[PDB]
Amino acid sequence: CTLKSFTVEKGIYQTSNFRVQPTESIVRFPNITNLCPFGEVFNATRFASVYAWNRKRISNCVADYSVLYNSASFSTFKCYGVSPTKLNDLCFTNVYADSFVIRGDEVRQIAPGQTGNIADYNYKLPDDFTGCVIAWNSNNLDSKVGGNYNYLYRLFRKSNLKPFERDISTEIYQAGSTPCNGVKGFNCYFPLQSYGFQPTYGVGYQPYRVVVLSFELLHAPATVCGPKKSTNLVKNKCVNFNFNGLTGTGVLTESNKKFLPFQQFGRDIADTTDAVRDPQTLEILDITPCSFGGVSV
Amino acid sequence: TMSLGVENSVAYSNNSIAIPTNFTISVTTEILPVSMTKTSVDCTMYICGDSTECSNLLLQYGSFCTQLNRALTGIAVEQDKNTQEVFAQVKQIYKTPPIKDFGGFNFSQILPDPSKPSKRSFIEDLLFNKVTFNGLTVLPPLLTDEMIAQYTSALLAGTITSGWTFGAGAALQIPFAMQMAYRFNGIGVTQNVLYENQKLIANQFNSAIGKIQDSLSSTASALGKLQDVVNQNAQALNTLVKQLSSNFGAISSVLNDILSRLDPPEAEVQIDRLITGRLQSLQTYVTQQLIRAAEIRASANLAATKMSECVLGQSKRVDFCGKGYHLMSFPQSAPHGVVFLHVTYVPAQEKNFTTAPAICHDGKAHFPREGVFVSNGTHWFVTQRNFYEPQIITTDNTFVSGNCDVVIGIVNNTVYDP
Amino acid sequence: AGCLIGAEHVNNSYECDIPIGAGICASYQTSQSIIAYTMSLGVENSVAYSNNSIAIPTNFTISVTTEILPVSMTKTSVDCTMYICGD
Amino acid sequence: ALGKLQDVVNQNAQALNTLVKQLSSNFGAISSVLNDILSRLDPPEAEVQIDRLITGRLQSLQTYVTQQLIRAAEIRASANLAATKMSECVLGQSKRVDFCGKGYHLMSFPQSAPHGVVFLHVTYVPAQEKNFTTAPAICHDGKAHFPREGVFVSNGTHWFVTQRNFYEPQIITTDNTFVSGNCDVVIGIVNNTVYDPLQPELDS
Amino acid sequence: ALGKLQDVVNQNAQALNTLVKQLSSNFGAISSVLNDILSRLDPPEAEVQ
Ligand SMILES: *[C@@H]1O[C@H](CO)[C@@H](O[C@@H]2O[C@H](CO)[C@@H](O)[C@H](O)[C@H]2NC(C)=O)[C@H](O)[C@H]1NC(C)=O
Ligand SMILES: *[C@@H]1O[C@H](CO)[C@@H](O[C@@H]2O[C@H](CO)[C@@H](O)[C@H](O)[C@H]2NC(C)=O)[C@H](O)[C@H]1NC(C)=O
Ligand SMILES: *[C@@H]1O[C@H](CO)[C@@H](O[C@@H]2O[C@H](CO)[C@@H](O)[C@H](O)[C@H]2NC(C)=O)[C@H](O)[C@H]1NC(C)=O
Ligand SMILES: *[C@@H]1O[C@H](CO)[C@@H](O[C@@H]2O[C@H](CO)[C@@H](O)[C@H](O)[C@H]2NC(C)=O)[C@H](O)[C@H]1NC(C)=O
Ligand SMILES: *[C@@H]1O[C@H](CO)[C@@H](O[C@@H]2O[C@H](CO)[C@@H](O)[C@H](O)[C@H]2NC(C)=O)[C@H](O)[C@H]1NC(C)=O
Ligand SMILES: *[C@@H]1O[C@H](CO)[C@@H](O[C@@H]2O[C@H](CO)[C@@H](O)[C@H](O)[C@H]2NC(C)=O)[C@H](O)[C@H]1NC(C)=O
Ligand SMILES: *[C@@H]1O[C@H](CO)[C@@H](O[C@@H]2O[C@H](CO)[C@@H](O)[C@H](O)[C@H]2NC(C)=O)[C@H](O)[C@H]1NC(C)=O
Ligand SMILES: *[C@@H]1O[C@H](CO)[C@@H](O)[C@H](O)[C@H]1NC(C)=O
Ligand SMILES: *[C@@H]1O[C@H](CO)[C@@H](O)[C@H](O)[C@H]1NC(C)=O
Ligand SMILES: *[C@@H]1O[C@H](CO)[C@@H](O)[C@H](O)[C@H]1NC(C)=O
Ligand SMILES: *[C@@H]1O[C@H](CO)[C@@H](O)[C@H](O)[C@H]1NC(C)=O
Ligand SMILES: *[C@@H]1O[C@H](CO)[C@@H](O)[C@H](O)[C@H]1NC(C)=O
Ligand SMILES: *[C@@H]1O[C@H](CO)[C@@H](O)[C@H](O)[C@H]1NC(C)=O
Ligand SMILES: *[C@@H]1O[C@H](CO)[C@@H](O)[C@H](O)[C@H]1NC(C)=O
Repeated sequence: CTLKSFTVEKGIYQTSNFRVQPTESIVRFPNITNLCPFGEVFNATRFASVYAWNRKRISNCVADYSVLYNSASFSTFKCYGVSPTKLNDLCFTNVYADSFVIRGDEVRQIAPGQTGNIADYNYKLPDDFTGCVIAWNSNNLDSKVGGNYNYLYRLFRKSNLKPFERDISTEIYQAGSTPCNGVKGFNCYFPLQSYGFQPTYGVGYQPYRVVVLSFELLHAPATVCGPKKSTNLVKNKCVNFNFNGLTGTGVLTESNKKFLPFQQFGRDIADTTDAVRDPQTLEILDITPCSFGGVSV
Repeated sequence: TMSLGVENSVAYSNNSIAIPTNFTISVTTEILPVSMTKTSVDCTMYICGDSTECSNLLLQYGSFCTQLNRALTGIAVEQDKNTQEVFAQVKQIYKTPPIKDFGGFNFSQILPDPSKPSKRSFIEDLLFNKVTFNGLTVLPPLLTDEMIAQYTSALLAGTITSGWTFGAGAALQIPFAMQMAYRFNGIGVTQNVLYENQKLIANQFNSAIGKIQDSLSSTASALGKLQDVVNQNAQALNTLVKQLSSNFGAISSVLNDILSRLDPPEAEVQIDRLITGRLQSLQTYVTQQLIRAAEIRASANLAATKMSECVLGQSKRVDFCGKGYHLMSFPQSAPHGVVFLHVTYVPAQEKNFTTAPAICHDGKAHFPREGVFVSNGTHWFVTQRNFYEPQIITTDNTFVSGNCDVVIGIVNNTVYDP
Repeated sequence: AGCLIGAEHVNNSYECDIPIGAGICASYQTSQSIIAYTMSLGVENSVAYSNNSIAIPTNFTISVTTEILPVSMTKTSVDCTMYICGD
Repeated sequence: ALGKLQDVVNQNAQALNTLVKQLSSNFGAISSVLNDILSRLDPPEAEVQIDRLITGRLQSLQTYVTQQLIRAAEIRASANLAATKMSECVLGQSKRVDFCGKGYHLMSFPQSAPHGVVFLHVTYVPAQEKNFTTAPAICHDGKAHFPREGVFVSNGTHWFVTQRNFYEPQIITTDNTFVSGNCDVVIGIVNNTVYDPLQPELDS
Repeated sequence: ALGKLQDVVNQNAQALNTLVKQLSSNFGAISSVLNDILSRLDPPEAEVQ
């Protein structure tokens, strides 16, 4: 079939590839014992203003993301670089939860590369942003009958914000060449504008609570993981191992490599993890690809 | 401003000839790549290593991977063919006699060393000492280095023992000093010169071989031609491997990260970019490899031609088997290549003489059968062109043609009648 | 070169018929079966060399050998637009 | 017999077949048939798929042209070799070893072949060699004698001078040989008589 | 008679010219001039082109 004929001439022909398919899968996560405090982010009584968007750092905990994406309480749930259903299988070095309140019409502006008042002077996402934007209608909470003025957005700025940059200055914007010296007046504007949410507003102006999860997958040891249990350590066998999210296939063996205590893994010329430190029992394991090669007839 | 050589005004005139009175035996090294590393790439593993969804997406490109694999297979078979053609030029395996009675010539350092486990000579040991998981595999060469050494040894033995007869047909033994006499005749030197300076010639050859040994032992940049090739190959593979770290617009350069991070509808979008980038990189690598293989094939054809025309024969082509009048050559196997030790004859010490195109004896114009007429100031002799050996101008040294009213520069001298 | 399965290793040495690698080749020989062996490099032949012996041909043969060289190939043309945007 | 020509033909056929078969690849489009897309889609949506099809087919064509260029370079090299051989083996007698066949080249005959050429190399091959005892020179009257052309041989008792590539022994005379110096230098010189053709004529 | 040389020269020239002319192709972008894209579109829409 390789020669596409009902006749094979005398010779040797490379027909397929041989692989010692892995016998079993190995999961090795650190002995982590902390739950991620996502309640104080997704369950806060009062979210911060978009111009002073609140940021919380999540590290050294396990989060069951099934609850998050199985929830029907969200109107926007868009993950860029990632999917809601897969977070439970992963370990991340760090997560950032940025929370604030905007209006519905501005929700579209919270995305990588979006342009707008919010994306320009209030909160900017990078184009290579990896994470999830989760927004839900908070009309029942952030809307006052007389108008809620606790939420302010920056409407005047000299230049657009860098990604993940916060500016909380209340300095009077000087639209012209005449200095303002902290006095409101002609060509002198207060940069912060109140939303004034009211229950009678339309969907495009009702308050929306937005939480942006930024998952960072660096080379550093992972500290935020899903609810995944680690299996037993199998050596001298072809396995499908997973060390703190570092998935791979090979043979794990005890190694005489003298890792310094701060060191967690060693690489090869091809940036391939030649050895790892087991996250639970801090031993050094050599990783060697099981077996493979051409098959000739 | 660099100097172009040393300037030199030749002492040219219409009756002056410079003739060598001595000579030297030069052994020079020429190094030719013969083959490159036979590399195969699992296109599907390279692009979609162990990923079924990525392989399914990759199927959309038809037969791109299979023709890349075909190209690499052709390259590897071509490397094998190049080695075969360069080294398998001898029908039988000739082994030199235990008694090394070669007229003083010493081939100990180019002949295989029995002590070494491989049939490898001292110089080849120097040569081999000097030159130094993502679907990427290296196929071993068909002929082992020991086999190439065996071929080289057979070639050397046949050359030493039979001259150029074994290249044409059956090896006809001949004393090596008489073979050097034959080659002296071939370059235009009378063979009595070889016999009368046999010790000097042998000592010069041994000295040149020892100097070759010293140069190899000391300086390694000479083999750069081979090493260069290796480096190029290495570099390409490095490049290929490094491309797997490029996101090409995808969120990540790791397929496992995307698959464990993205749903199939979203995962496929990212995987497509990686497939595109890695496919383009593979195409680039295969193309440049084809070009380099073409270059190597040209080099190997040159090397096979040189083996034929310098080792199995004595070439009259200028500067094809080294600089100077070629005497012979000896092959030495090298990693992925070959080395030729060209033994050439270089005139060394030249004297000025007065010369004439012909000579008048009895109104007839006499011209040399072989050689040239010279004068040492008062007496006229006739000597062979490439070595000063004056002789009495007789009727056996010369031949008559016409009279003396035609030749421009003809001179008067007695032509002896034996 | 790897692991060979289904070929009977043989201590004899013959010419390379199917190259396997590292000097190992395979043939189909006798009840025939596939055999693997280290290839023979030509017939070995020591020249009867000495310092006073010469071998001289008393006869000859006229050989006519065939060499074949490609000279040209088929002159192909592709209308790029027709190939990409046929009509 | 003409495996090399059939190889070129097969290579070209394979290349063309690949080029054609690539027209069946969707390259990410709904269909690989342009007429299905145009008969199914409006221009705003049709153009999107047509762009993918164009990209894929253009890449394929570039690959084919590059491969053809390389193969053409190889063919040009082969043909240059062929013309050189035609000249040096048919229009003349070559001294290059193995350039016009194995053996001492006598002549060559061209024969046209499909897209190629065949050379019939007539060569001379020594057939039946025999052992002899040889000496670099000979001493007759304190003078060392060397063959003008050929080599000295001995059949066991007598010494002759024969041409180097054919055994035609001849009596060693002053016309077969030439003198150079004395016999205190040559290594391996043997004692033998060098006949003088003039001596019997003068004596008689 | 010097065509063998001139052609080579021409070849090289041709190639360079082609290269230069390729900078005048949109390849699907709204313009073949980069400054026009940069001077008229914001970075998010500039990057696409
Ligand atoms: C030709 O040159 C060689 C050198 O290559 C001469 O041999 C040298 O002669 C000198 C003085 O006679 C000695 O000191 C050297 O030791 C010799 N070297 C070797 C390698 O023999 C030779 O004498 C020269 N002959 C003529 C006629 O000029
Ligand atoms: C050929 O050359 C080799 C080395 O150049 C000679 O071997 C040397 O022999 C001497 C004794 O004469 C020893 O002292 C050296 O140690 C040897 N060196 C090596 C590297 O083996 C060899 O003798 C020469 N051939 C002949 C016939 O003399
Ligand atoms: C030119 O050569 C001739 C012959 O070789 C020289 O004449 C001989 O010179 C030597 C001394 O060097 C004498 O012993 C011989 O008797 C001379 N022979 C004859 C026939 O006269 C001559 O001297 C050389 N001249 C130069 C300028 O070198
Ligand atoms: C070589 O010798 C011949 C004769 O041996 C010279 O020819 C003479 O030339 C002169 C002047 O040209 C005449 O007067 C004589 O009559 C010639 N001799 C004869 C016998 O005819 C010739 O000139 C000599 N060559 C040189 C260069 O001097
Ligand atoms: C050289 O070899 C040729 C054959 O290549 C010999 O010719 C043969 O001679 C035998 C006996 O005389 C005949 O039976 C054959 O028919 C001949 N063959 C041909 C092709 O003519 C020739 O005799 C040999 N010569 C010597 C001196 O050995
Ligand atoms: C070497 O050759 C010589 C010359 O042919 C042989 O001597 C001749 O032998 C034949 C044999 O029939 C006689 O008829 C001649 O009369 C001999 N001539 C002379 C001058 O001796 C000699 O026999 C040969 N030797 C060998 C061993 O073959
Ligand atoms: C070749 O012949 C010469 C002379 O016919 C031999 O030289 C003689 O050698 C013997 C033994 O040493 C001396 O006693 C004579 O005086 C030498 N003769 C002359 C004229 O010098 C030579 O030995 C012979 N060679 C062989 C190999 O037999
Ligand atoms: C966690 O660590 C403790 C020691 O700190 C160890 O005794 C325990 O078995 C570990 N638990 C798991 C589930 O690995
Ligand atoms: C948010 O609050 C509700 C009600 O208290 C609770 O049921 C839910 O689990 C909380 N979500 C998280 C992520 O803690
Ligand atoms: C030959 O003589 C000329 C005469 O001036 C001289 O210049 C030249 O150097 C001489 N040649 C050699 C090789 O010495
Ligand atoms: C060499 O040239 C000179 C003039 O340059 C001339 O007088 C002389 O006759 C020439 N010699 C010969 C042999 O022609
Ligand atoms: C080949 O010979 C070796 C000894 O040299 C022996 O051990 C081996 O069994 C032999 N194999 C066969 C198949 O005869
Ligand atoms: C040449 O002589 C030797 C003597 O030992 C002999 O063994 C050999 O067979 C002879 N050559 C031929 C071709 O017969
Ligand atoms: C040839 O070699 C033998 C080997 O013992 C030696 O006796 C003989 O003298 C050598 N002949 C010459 C001319 O060197």
